[PDB]
Amino acid sequence: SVPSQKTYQGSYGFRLGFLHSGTAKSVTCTYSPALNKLFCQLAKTCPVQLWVDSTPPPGTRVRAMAIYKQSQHMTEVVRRCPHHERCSDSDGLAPPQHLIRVEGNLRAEYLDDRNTFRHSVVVPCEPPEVGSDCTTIHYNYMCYSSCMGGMNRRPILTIITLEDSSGNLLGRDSFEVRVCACPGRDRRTEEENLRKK
Ligand SMILES: CCN(CC)C1CCN(Cc2cc(C#CCO)cc(I)c2O)CC1
Ligand SMILES: [Zn+2]
Repeated sequence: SVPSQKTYQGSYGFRLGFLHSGTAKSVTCTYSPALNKLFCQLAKTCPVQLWVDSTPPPGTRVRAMAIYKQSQHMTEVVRRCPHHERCSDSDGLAPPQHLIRVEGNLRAEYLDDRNTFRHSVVVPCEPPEVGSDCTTIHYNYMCYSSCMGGMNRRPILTIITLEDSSGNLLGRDSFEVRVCACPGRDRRTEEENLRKK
């Protein structure tokens, strides 16, 4: 079973947004619009914006899940490697096996799907802070793309779904992720490769 990755704005005009963080060697998280790909360091804060055209109902939630991008792997559950799942870096809420965490939200819930065994983290959808136009969720990715016995150099996608209180689909967006030591350099490289290709 592979979760859908079809972009779907839905009734509320749901879509993601990303900051413009640049590609300096020191940058810890940076998004490439050309590649639709986020590059980030291990366990560092990744701001992801939520934008809507109209207010979803109270009880709406926002779920994040990782899948493998490549066809021959998409069927395999994305999880932390055998080292990182045992390094006791728990925040008290996230299971140690989960790749994706939400940082600094006490209402975050972590799901191990009883049928697909896939992991996800879900939070309530909330309106922007006074003065802002969108809401920001802070994600952490808790393994490197290169982790042996884990992602093992396989590219992943994060799928973000807007859900009603029952879990029914209201909206969907997605982006590729590379968790790496030097996001700035890697983004610059992959953008250059694309331009040549
Ligand atoms: C520019 C003026 N229009 C856009 C055309 C509105 C701006 C105000 N927002 C309110 C709003 C509510 C929720 C929520 C919730 C749970 O009930 C989540 C988000 I992100 C959010 O932006 C709605 C859109
Ligand atoms: Zn790992």
